[PDB]
Amino acid sequence: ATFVPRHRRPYQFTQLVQLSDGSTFTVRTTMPTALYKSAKDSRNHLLWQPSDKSLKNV
Amino acid sequence: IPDLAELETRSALDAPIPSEEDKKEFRPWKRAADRKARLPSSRYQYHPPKYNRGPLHPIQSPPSSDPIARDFVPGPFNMPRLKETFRTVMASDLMTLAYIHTPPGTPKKEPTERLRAWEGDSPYFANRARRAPRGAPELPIRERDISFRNIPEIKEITVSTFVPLGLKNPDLLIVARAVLLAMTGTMPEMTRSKNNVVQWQLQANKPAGCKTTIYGNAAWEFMDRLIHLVLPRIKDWKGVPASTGDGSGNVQFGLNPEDVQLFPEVECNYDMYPAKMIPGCHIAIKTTATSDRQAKLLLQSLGVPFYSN
Amino acid sequence: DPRIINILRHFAVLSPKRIPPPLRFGRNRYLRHWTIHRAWLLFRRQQREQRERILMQQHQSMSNACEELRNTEGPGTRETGYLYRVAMLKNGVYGLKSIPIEYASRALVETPGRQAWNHEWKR
Amino acid sequence: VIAELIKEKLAARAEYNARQSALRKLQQQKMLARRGTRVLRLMNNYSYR
Amino acid sequence: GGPELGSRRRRAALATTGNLPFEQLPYQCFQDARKILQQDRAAKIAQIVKETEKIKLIEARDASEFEGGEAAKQTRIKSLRKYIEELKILADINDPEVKRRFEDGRGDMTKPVYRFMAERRWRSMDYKIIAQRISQFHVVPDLLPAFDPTMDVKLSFRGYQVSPGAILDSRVTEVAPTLRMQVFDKGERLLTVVVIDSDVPDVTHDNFKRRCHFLAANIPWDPSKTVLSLRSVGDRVEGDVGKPWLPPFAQKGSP
Amino acid sequence: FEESFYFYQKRLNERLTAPFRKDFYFKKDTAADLDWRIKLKERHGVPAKDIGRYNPRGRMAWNDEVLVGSQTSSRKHMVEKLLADAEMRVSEDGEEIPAEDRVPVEKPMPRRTEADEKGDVKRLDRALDKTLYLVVKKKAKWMFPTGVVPTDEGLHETAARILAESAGVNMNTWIVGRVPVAHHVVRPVFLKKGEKIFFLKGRIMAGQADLTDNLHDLVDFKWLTQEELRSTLAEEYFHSVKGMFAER
RNA sequence: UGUUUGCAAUUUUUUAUAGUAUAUAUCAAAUCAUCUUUAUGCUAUUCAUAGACCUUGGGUACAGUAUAAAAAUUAUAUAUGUAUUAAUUUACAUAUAUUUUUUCUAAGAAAUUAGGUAAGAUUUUGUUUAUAGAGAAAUUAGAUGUAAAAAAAAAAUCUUAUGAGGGCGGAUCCGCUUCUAAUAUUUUUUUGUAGUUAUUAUUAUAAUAAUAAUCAUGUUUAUUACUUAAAAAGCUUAAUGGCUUAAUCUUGCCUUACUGUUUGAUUAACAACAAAUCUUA
Ligand SMILES: NC(=O)c1ccc[n+]([C@@H]2O[C@H](COP(=O)([O-])OP(=O)(O)OC[C@H]3O[C@@H](n4cnc5c(N)ncnc54)[C@H](O)[C@@H]3O)[C@@H](O)[C@H]2O)c1
Ligand SMILES: [Mg+2]
Ligand SMILES: [Mg+2]
Ligand SMILES: [Mg+2]
Ligand SMILES: [Mg+2]
Ligand SMILES: [Mg+2]
Ligand SMILES: [Mg+2]
Repeated sequence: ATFVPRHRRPYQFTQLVQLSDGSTFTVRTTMPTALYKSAKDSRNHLLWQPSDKSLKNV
Repeated sequence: IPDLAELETRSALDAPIPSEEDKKEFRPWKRAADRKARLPSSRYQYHPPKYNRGPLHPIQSPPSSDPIARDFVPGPFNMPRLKETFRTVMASDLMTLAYIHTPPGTPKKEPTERLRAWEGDSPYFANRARRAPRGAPELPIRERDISFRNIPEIKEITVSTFVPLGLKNPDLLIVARAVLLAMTGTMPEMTRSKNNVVQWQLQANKPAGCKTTIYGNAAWEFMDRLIHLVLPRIKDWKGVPASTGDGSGNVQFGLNPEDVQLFPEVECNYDMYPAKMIPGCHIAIKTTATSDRQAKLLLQSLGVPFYSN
Repeated sequence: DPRIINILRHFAVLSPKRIPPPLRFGRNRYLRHWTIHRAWLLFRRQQREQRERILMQQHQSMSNACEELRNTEGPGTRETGYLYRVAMLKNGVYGLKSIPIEYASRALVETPGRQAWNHEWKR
Repeated sequence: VIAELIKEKLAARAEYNARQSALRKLQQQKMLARRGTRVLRLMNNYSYR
Repeated sequence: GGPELGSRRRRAALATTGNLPFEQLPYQCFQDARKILQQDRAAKIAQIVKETEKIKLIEARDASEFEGGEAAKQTRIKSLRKYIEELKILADINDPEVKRRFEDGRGDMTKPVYRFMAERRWRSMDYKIIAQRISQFHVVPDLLPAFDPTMDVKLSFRGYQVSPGAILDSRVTEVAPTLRMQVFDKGERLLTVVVIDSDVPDVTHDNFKRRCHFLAANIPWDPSKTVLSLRSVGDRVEGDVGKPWLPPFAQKGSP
Repeated sequence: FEESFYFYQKRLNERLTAPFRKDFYFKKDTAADLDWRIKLKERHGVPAKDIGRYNPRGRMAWNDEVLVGSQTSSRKHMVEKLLADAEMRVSEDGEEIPAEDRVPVEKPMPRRTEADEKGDVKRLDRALDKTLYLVVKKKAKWMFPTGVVPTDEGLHETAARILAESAGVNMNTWIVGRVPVAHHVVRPVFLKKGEKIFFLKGRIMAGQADLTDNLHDLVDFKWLTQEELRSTLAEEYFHSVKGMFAER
């Protein structure tokens, strides 16, 4: 008699994510924040944007 | 046509869509209220059992896709933007970047037995046991070529934390379990230590961590949160080491507690965890690839920088 | 303790004896889900065949190009197969700088940014 | 028309409970006579037990 | 509000709700899904008309034109026919009412869609049981060298369904049983029923012998027929009884 | 059907997932807590902002489906509710902000840009949901940037040089490798010399094409979609490159 | 009215009707603790009602973009402000508690439980690759390959048959035996290797040929079958043998680790006897 287990999943919300470029997309997460603004991300990082001079400080 | 005659004529799929006047009279909330009674129950009262007792037991369980099943998980709620990205732009770039041409009439490659047999005239060779794997004691998987039928993709991700100090302070394990809960959206499973070490105060067979596993869309979303919100916020981050790789298409790398609290799910309620209790983690990205150079080529296609190590 | 009791309450609602029970559908409700589950898995089959048809057509266009190229004498005095043998080389394909990170890092988005495209980019 | 069906539902249940109680009555009666019976048999030395 | 309408819940729901076909219930996702399957059924039907005509051309085509000849012409029509039989099932395997109609037993077994689902149902539970009985009771190889059943057979004695391999009292099995058969391939055929006792002890030679307890041939059957009473194989049902029902029996002491 | 199916599944997750514990994310009697409790009551107890109103418990949990023509499942309605829930409704002091003094959040940008409205075919911010292809006119036939392969270079070294000699160096481009993704053959006229064109794939990440001082006799350029190439490129030129196209 | 509220959907059984064994309904049990107040409360608005912003309250709302019309409703002891009435009656408002709704301090975070039976799982050791803290030594994740539309036909070699009750002698036993059938074997004589999707070529969207892909009507975390040397791990304790298709592991329900008598063996246990071991009814 092998047990048939049930899934134990917490409440998940639908969240809007606004990157630093002003672009937006929707995700699925456990945090209740409806809009997540991101000031620092891959769109504003020199390791991901090696050809962006605005972010280049020499 | 006689073939069209054998089809069902009372086709419900070929019916017209509903009407508006009849849609304005459809009020499920008013039926129950205006009924002033409870409808009799249906005589069909099969319910999935808590245990599976065999393929021939009178009471059988339904598949997990059945909504009444106990294993049912509601389906997709959205399309991860990183799976759509890969399937839309990158899949053709890997297929174009990694392409070797086979002329039309090239005979198929017959694989050779990796556990060799003794062949010869010596009478002893007949019943000899197959030889051992040449080189390593375990056979490594052979690399499949990247073609329009084998595009390496991401399958699942395992996050784990090892907290040996939890044996002294049991609160370190409750907090570690709540971070992996919010970081992943799953319920982690506690792990135990397996070796005794007196210098490290490590006793065996005692709970000393937890682990999660997210599949399908949840794994693609976790990579989007990681590649684009977490890793860019680590101070003086050089990249994923180029040494990572188990030789079978899987990538591993670890984070610090100062980098686990950068996750939007952990930094929103950072004040609900005691101080100096948020742990680090080991993240194992399991891909459909078949080599270390294919898995590294796949992560580069998703925006993962590597540094020589 | 008060902060840890709050964690334990989060694990209590996730207990197998407190989580909501398995669904109970009537017939007309069970058949409506069976119809939705049957159309979703059909929609996925259509998206799959389409997805895989285009990949096979891109692959055949590559094969027809690399098959002609394999039987081209030139340019000039270069012998048959030269360009073909130079196209099949994988130099730098499996290194660190294979795919530029400015191209892979730009994942899709539901709505564009304040500046969708940068026409003023200079070398 | 729904009250009639419910009365038919209640009647079928109340009817069963009545016939189910009548059957339980007879069972408890048969168990009372069986557990009360005493068969004394001639075993040996002209003794009964 | 009579029993002819169905269960109490139906008779009760059929009077407290509206008269609207199940396929027209104005639910958002139920209708969007209905449109996906409606547009797919029209694509399968269009494919049946395309492969149907493709066979006419191949039929008119003389074997001399085929590189393999008549052999290569039949292997190509055989594959188109099978492909057609698969599209006729896929054109209705997504219909919610075809599923309801089948689950209610009101399905037309003269059509491939309902025979396809009847066999699938049979091969889920009842086939695995009969398969296990054939092996554990050694019906194979004793009676037949190999046996893979392809139709359902449920026998009953005086209205009481008996489980496969059950020990039945001699008084119960004194009358001929009633077979509840179900075939899953189209057309009419003639069946032959044989009841054989495999463990008749022959003390004279210290071995077991076989004994027929019933034999009948020329029993016409179609996938729409359900019940067959072996008592009525001569008068009501068309057939040729070679041996009427002999009450099964077992002498004392034998297994 | 995707919008209806997601919404249909987000409500099944309401009936099967564990409840939401606000005490795990908001400290009692604070600015965040009071803001949550106000907007929670307007949703009638539903902690989610994109499934309308539905209670997984009670005598009404069976009525989880919406009817035809329901704006609740649309992608425009959920974004409206996610933005209406991001505005802070309680000042840091703890008092409700008036209905007029509330700051609306910056709304997302539209999918169709200005170029989509004007129809500028020289713009790369047009048709953002599709793939754009660079075709150039040579003093006149529209085509892709081509050039003869010298005895010194290969196919991938010529394509990189031709592109710079055809559209400038102000484009952040990436030749996807050395393999040609398409080819076009022009048979010889027995006479005239035939041509065996081999196309390599390229991706542009930033910049714009420039036809000033080009070595090849190029006049104009434009960035077209797959449906537009079919009307601009020749019938034989198009039949040979269309196998290289993508889904979008 | 147990069972999800729009409608004959699991298994067996009871009863009733029609019917001559079947058909439908119904009942019970098994499988499963799904939570159920049709509103009595809340919310918005308006008015009486003081009057410089108050109690108490009377109406209004018309519900698929479902709704104010239930996001979760119990009960009690003490004391207090307001008001009440023939009342510490009532409601209100708190504070102090005690309470049911099991629904909020993770046993699916713990214990190495070793026998019977049933189901399920099938390399678990070591080695090795990689992996925040992490080091010689801590945890986690990995480490074989194949197949999954479908065959058809002719002969030969045996071997089997409670197949033809085959034939000839001494239906069933024995010796000879012909035929048929089945498994296996041949590198055997072969035939076929499609359809679907697309590509290329030709021909006038279709036909033909060639090439490539193709287990897939199915919640890809696919699934299923076969395969993956030896040693090692595990199996109450040494060593040897054995088990991986169970004798290991997991889970459910259990206590046959039962009572009496008894068979045949250990080439007539230990080169006797006895205490023993295995086994049958
Ligand atoms: N899954 C199958 O039934 C199936 C059938 C035949 C072949 N394959 C093979 O499997 C591989 C691909 O598997 P797949 O086609 O099943 O992948 P898939 O992406 O369609 O399915 C995997 C996951 O993606 C989700 N998903 C699919 N479409 C979605 C959408 N529009 N929005 C949100 N989520 C969505 C699915 O629900 C599932 O969770 C290929 O090799 C393919 O040929 C799969
Ligand atoms: Mg798909
Ligand atoms: Mg190991
Ligand atoms: Mg180390
Ligand atoms: Mg044991
Ligand atoms: Mg047990
Ligand atoms: Mg002796």
